[PDB]
Amino acid sequence: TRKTYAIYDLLDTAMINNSRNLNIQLKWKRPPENEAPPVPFLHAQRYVSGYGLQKGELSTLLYNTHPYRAFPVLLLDTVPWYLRLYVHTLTITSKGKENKPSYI
Amino acid sequence: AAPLVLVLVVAVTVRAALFRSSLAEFISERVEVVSPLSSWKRVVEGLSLLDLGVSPYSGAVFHETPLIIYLFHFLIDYAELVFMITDALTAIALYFAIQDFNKVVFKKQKLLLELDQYAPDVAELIRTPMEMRYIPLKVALFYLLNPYTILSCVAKSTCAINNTLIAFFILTTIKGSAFLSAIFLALATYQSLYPLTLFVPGLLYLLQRQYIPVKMKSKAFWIFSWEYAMMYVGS
Ligand SMILES: CC(C)CCC[C@@H](C)[C@H]1CC[C@H]2[C@@H]3CC=C4C[C@@H](OC(=O)CCC(=O)O)CC[C@]4(C)[C@H]3CC[C@]12C
Ligand SMILES: CC(C)CCC[C@@H](C)[C@H]1CC[C@H]2[C@@H]3CC=C4C[C@@H](O)CC[C@]4(C)[C@H]3CC[C@]12C
Ligand SMILES: CC(C)CCC[C@@H](C)[C@H]1CC[C@H]2[C@@H]3CC=C4C[C@@H](O)CC[C@]4(C)[C@H]3CC[C@]12C
Ligand SMILES: *[C@@H]1O[C@H](CO)[C@@H](O)[C@H](O)[C@H]1NC(C)=O
Repeated sequence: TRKTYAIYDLLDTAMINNSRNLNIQLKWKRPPENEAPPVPFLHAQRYVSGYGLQKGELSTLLYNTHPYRAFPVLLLDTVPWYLRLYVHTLTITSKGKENKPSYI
Repeated sequence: AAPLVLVLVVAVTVRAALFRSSLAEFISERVEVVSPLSSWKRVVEGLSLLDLGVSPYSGAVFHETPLIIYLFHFLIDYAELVFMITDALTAIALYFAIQDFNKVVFKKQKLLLELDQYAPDVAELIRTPMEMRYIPLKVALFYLLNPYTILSCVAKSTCAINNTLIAFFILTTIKGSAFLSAIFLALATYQSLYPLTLFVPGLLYLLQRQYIPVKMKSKAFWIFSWEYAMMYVGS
């Protein structure tokens, strides 16, 4: 994205001298609902499913908010030994259909 | 004849009815019914690990023998039929073994009578043919209609196959074949370790059937014992 920055050069003696210091001020409030920037193209969440003290499930949600482009992601998970995992129960679903990973 | 078939039909019907209900998933996860060495979910986990290129024994979840892997590799689709077949098999083996044993018992008890080694007033302790008629059918019914066995069957626990192997060991022993007896005892020891303790009773029964005396200064006893032990260990 094209971004504009204001630069304060502290080595310039026009900016900072012995007789005058620097205090920068900035006016900003939460913008109205309209004119707010769009959400990023990628974000994710993680949670635990079930109840009790015997069995459960670990779930992750991945979002693609781009209008027309698909892109790949690489996912890394580490789990302690006490939570024993069953790999024949692993499922990946997009839009109600099964998604087959290229590498695992 | 008809009673045994009727018992089998009722047992199979109850198992088939319970396989289709909404309690199968609840039953399959009881800690009283499955173990780290019996669960069906560990079977499917090991089979999946083999298809991911990982050794099934490189983790901490799968503790089954390779023969189970082979069998269920070829029969994963027909799983629910296998357990019904195995339960019927163990029931039938017990039935026929008990028939033969009762014959031996009555014949042995009858032989003592003429050697008059029993006390004068001991009657109503004597076995009679009318009371031993329905013992085998009962034995089959007690195995098949026990709630423990039905629970084990619906959960698809591996313990059923072990029970079948033990029952076949008993059947082959009472029928008098030592080679098959040693084979089945070896297959039972391969699956679980503890059945090796049943070596002594079967050897004693075989020796008694041969009419060989059991003494420290006997020759037939030692030869028979050596042959039986060699067959078992080789198996
Ligand atoms: C006790 C430990 C070493 C375990 C191994 C058992 C051995 C002590 C067994 C194996 C073979 C046995 C022998 C097999 C045959 C005989 C012959 C038996 O006598 C006869 O056969 C005589 C025949 C007759 O004249 O009627 C006397 C015992 C003896 C020496 C047995 C003594 C006990 C032996 C050595
Ligand atoms: C073939 C495999 C898969 C299963 C075998 C099961 C059937 C065929 C076996 C199991 C137990 C067997 C029985 C065991 C004992 C006896 C007593 C004997 O005096 C006559 C045969 C008879 C009656 C056998 C007939 C065959 C039998 C019923
Ligand atoms: C794989 C499963 C189905 C087992 C099949 C039957 C097995 C147990 C059979 C196949 C070959 C058999 C062996 C063949 C030869 C001998 C030598 C003999 O002096 C003692 C028995 C012994 C050692 C047999 C024991 C039983 C045995 C191992
Ligand atoms: C910084 O100090 C110098 C020297 O006193 C002075 O000339 C200058 O004006 C000061 N800062 C400003 C206002 O540029």
